[PDB]
Amino acid sequence: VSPACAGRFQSPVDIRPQLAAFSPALRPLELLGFQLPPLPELRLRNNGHSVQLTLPPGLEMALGPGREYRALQLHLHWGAAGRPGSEHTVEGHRFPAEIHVVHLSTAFARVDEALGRPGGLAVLAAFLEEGPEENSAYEQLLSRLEEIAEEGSETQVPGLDISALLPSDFSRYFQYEGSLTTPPCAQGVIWTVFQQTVMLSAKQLHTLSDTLWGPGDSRLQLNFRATQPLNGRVIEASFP
Amino acid sequence: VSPACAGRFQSPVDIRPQLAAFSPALRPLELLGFQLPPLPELRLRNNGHSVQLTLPPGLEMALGPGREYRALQLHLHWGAAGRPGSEHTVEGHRFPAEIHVVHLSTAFARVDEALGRPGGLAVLAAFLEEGPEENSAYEQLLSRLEEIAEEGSETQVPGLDISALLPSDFSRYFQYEGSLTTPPCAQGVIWTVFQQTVMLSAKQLHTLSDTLWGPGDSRLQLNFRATQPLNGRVIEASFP
Ligand SMILES: COC(=O)c1ccc(SCCc2ccccc2)c(S(N)(=O)=O)c1
Ligand SMILES: COC(=O)c1ccc(SCCc2ccccc2)c(S(N)(=O)=O)c1
Ligand SMILES: [Zn+2]
Ligand SMILES: [Zn+2]
Repeated sequence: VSPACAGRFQSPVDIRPQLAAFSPALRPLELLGFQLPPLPELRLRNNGHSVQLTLPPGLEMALGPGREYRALQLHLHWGAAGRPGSEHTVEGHRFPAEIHVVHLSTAFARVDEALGRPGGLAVLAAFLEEGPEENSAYEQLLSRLEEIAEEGSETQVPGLDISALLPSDFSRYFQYEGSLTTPPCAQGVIWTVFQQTVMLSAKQLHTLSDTLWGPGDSRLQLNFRATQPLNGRVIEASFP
Repeated sequence: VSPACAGRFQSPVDIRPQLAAFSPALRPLELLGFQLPPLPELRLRNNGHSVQLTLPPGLEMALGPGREYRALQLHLHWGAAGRPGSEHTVEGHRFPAEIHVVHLSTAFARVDEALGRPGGLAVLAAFLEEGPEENSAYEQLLSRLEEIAEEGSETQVPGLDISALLPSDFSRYFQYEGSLTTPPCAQGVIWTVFQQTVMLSAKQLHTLSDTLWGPGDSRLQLNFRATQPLNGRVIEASFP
């Protein structure tokens, strides 16, 4: 029963853009090394809570000058047939799905030293919505979900352009301080939520929500935490 | 002799208010437990680089919701007769002196763990200027310098209200991330520089700069580092 999961400053949150603070010090995010060669392959796992892709060393992310991170992994949150499952909401709207790319501050060698430390971990988050076309970067992961239908299963996938899983607009985002959304829910996590969304086909969103199985003989669906109150935190925005 | 002194994100810096970014998310500083009783006494020490007062446990400081610190020590930077010695400057203007109250994040149990980690240490900085009245708060410290004029000397002083050494409006400050201004010049220090100043008499300012002796047979004077480039860092302001 991680006591951190009862902290005052938890994630995810409902983003109310009218209450967000415009902060012009929030510059465009910068990503280096995200365009991977096909080999070595990466490991894609059904962990019973999400599908998680382990990322290789060398993916560097900066929130700004002096604010440097390395990417660890990415995973997804999703709903069910006719039910949205983003973690974050905007003005109470929940989107079909959400991607999280979790990073470690370059000041720490291990996750366990960064847990609960200010700015020790940073998450990049983007909503997934339905578009008309099959998203080619997503297809490389989604086309392998059948291989990992079973809880605790994994498979290897070719490296891909990891930045193609995210929006092209890196300028416009909300940022706030919060927590991991799974035990141990440690605080001090810098959350960056893109304004622009990513487009998947209806078929892709259905593959995501209908393929994977979780604890027991239950479908892995609706794997989002309820929104947590801001409790006086102010969400910042990189635009007015 | 410490290559970190040549890092990219060093302190101090020149503040250019018109180029600061206003972020309404920067709330008034909260400083609790700073009104110390006369007992126990505190160590005041000439360390040959500054005069330093050791602070007891219980001085709690927050830069924002869930971003808490405990004060460790305070020290000063000053010039010489008719020469200002602040560390920060404002549009190129050097103030007569500067006070620094150094704090440790509650997320770290030791200073050595915090050095080089983002937001591990936070310093509150205020400019000291010349005014016509004698300053009662500062007198408690200045009146005791004669006793510690020898490099390496120390004395015990009565408890004092540390918060009385600071400016009037805790809602009005600049903020950026930089470094210690002495070796090891570690990065990831959050600097908060009050917009308003504190006034000492000309006599008090003279007492500060003229009583203490440093390494060799030289005066302890002009104990400030040269200003360092922002290198892309944007200074934030808590007010438009
Ligand atoms: C239902 O969602 C998940 O399965 C999930 C898994 C991991 C993580 S991050 C953990 C980083 C970590 C922590 C401890 C040890 C080693 C790695 C998150 S999140 N949304 O970013 O908080 C969700
Ligand atoms: C010439 O100036 C100084 O004497 C001076 C001394 C200490 C400090 S902070 C040290 C924090 C610390 C470091 C290591 C171990 C334990 C405490 C600073 S400053 N201006 O805050 O960078 C100036
Ligand atoms: Zn997540
Ligand atoms: Zn100092």
